Amino acid sequence: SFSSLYKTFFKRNAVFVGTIFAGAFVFQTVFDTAITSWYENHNKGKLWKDVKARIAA
Amino acid sequence: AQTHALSNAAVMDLQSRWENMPSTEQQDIVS
Amino acid sequence: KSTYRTPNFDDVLKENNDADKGRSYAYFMVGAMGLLSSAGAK
Amino acid sequence: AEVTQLSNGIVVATEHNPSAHTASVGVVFGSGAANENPYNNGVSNLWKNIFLSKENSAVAAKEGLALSSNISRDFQSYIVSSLPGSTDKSLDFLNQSFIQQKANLLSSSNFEATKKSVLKQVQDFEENDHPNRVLEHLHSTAFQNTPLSLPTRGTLESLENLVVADLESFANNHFLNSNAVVVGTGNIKHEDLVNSIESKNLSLQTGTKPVLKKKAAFLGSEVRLRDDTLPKAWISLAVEGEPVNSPNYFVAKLAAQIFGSYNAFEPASRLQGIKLLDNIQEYQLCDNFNHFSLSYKDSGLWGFSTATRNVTMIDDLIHFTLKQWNRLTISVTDTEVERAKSLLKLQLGQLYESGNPVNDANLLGAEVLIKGSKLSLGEAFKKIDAITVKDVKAWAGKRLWDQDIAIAGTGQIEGLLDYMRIRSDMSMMRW
Ligand SMILES: CCCCCCCCCCCCCCCCCC(=O)O[C@@H](COC(=O)CCCCCCCCCCCCCCC)COP(=O)(O)OC[C@H](O)CO
Repeated sequence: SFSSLYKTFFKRNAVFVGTIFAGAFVFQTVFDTAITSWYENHNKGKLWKDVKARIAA
Repeated sequence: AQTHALSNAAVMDLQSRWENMPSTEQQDIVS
Repeated sequence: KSTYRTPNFDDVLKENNDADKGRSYAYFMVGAMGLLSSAGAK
Repeated sequence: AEVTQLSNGIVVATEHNPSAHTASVGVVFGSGAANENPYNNGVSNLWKNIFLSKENSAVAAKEGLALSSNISRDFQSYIVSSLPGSTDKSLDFLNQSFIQQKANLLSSSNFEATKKSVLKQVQDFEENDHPNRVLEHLHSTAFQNTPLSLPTRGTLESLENLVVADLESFANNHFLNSNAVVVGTGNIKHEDLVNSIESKNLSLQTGTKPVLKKKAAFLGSEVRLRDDTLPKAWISLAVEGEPVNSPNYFVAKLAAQIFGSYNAFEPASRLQGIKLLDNIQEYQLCDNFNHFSLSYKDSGLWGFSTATRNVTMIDDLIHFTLKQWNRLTISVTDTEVERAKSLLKLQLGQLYESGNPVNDANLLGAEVLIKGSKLSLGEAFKKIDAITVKDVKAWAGKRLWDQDIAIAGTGQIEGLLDYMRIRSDMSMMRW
């Protein structure tokens, strides 16, 4: 299934470092966002986001 | 046909493997 | 047995491909490992 | 010079050359060291010695002719040289040798003498000849569990487990009419073209060669024969090559010729060549180079060999050679390609122009047993000139960049990094 389209992508070395670092940055950003979202939605009421509405009349 | 001291490489080659040897002299050796 | 009679290694040998199958897998994993190490270091 | 072809049950080939005056006619069989199981290894060598042993007196007594033989991987050849006017005698002797009858040639005393002579010869080869030993070990480690790795002379233990049944079985199973040609190199015009094909003057036992379950393989296995008694260290490297009848044969040959050979103890070899020679001359690392591009009917082997008195410098030599191979696939100047093309033209000219009828017969049979007719030297030169930098770069990228390699060595190999350091040096470098 590993066609020439995917085979060609495994030969660049001078430029691959920059794009791999950018991909690592994007992955860490999305991972941080996902973990923050899961920590948010695993606990409701205790957190300070909804106490504003709880005290609201 | 009327062999004598028939103990050749095939005799001890048979025990190790059988499918790898290409089925074209299996009939010869069994005969 | 002489040196030419190589001992059997079938216990760990895999499908008779010996091509980019293993190479691409290993390279992709180490690329991911570099990704994670770089992210942690940053 | 020209090539002729024809066939009726068998194949007959002839390359007339009136300049030479040493006519040689003999048969060639396309079944050698690659058509024998590991438990029956030296049967072909025993055949060669048993045809070179006893009737060599009869050939020189009854007539005049020198008979030779050669087994390389599958080309069991039995050439019978002679004078230009005495070819029919050679053909008649060959017929009385093979087709009828081989019973007299197969006796107890003659076979025992041949057996002990072959044992002594193989022991002497295994004792002294180191580079050939490492080459055979490279072959035996690159093709593990495949009918292409076992040596062409027979492992020591394999000789004494076969007497008359195995030899006759090999004769009845491989000496057939399907994989046999009758070369005619020398200065014979048309007698070979007519006398070879007759009503009954051809090899008996019509049939077919047994098929092989496994074709070939190549895995990156390492083999070491470390022993500190020897003074030097012989190591060889290899990669997967190409078989005969492929549109990469001459590109691979040119890639091998690019780096060429080298010999530090010759004043004419230290001042030519390409960069690694300059990088090596500064410190005395190596002595010999052999960039070989071997090809067989199943698979090939494009490699490298050396031998160093220095033992601490093995790692540097291997690293420099691998770095140069890496540089080959990215940046080669057109001058390098032109020089390699001229050198390869000269090399093939020497190989195919030698006045020996036996060598020409061997090459003719080798190239006719796979294709059907020999590829003439003019066409070879034309297609060599067809090669350019793009083709060699493409082939190098396809078959060298990050590919599985096989290693062998013997002698003082204490300073050789085992497998990962050598393999890593093909892609870890900045590209
Ligand atoms: C717990 C112990 C370690 C703690 C941390 C250690 C901190 C210090 C780290 C010191 C360097 C180690 C980091 C990884 C080094 C990778 C290996 C390396 O660079 O060395 C190779 C050196 O490789 C080369 O010479 C070629 C590659 C380099 C050329 C490309 C350079 C690209 C840019 C480099 C930027 C960094 C420059 C400084 C490098 C030190 C040796 O292998 P080889 O390719 O030579 O193979 C061996 C062969 O048989 C003999 O040569």
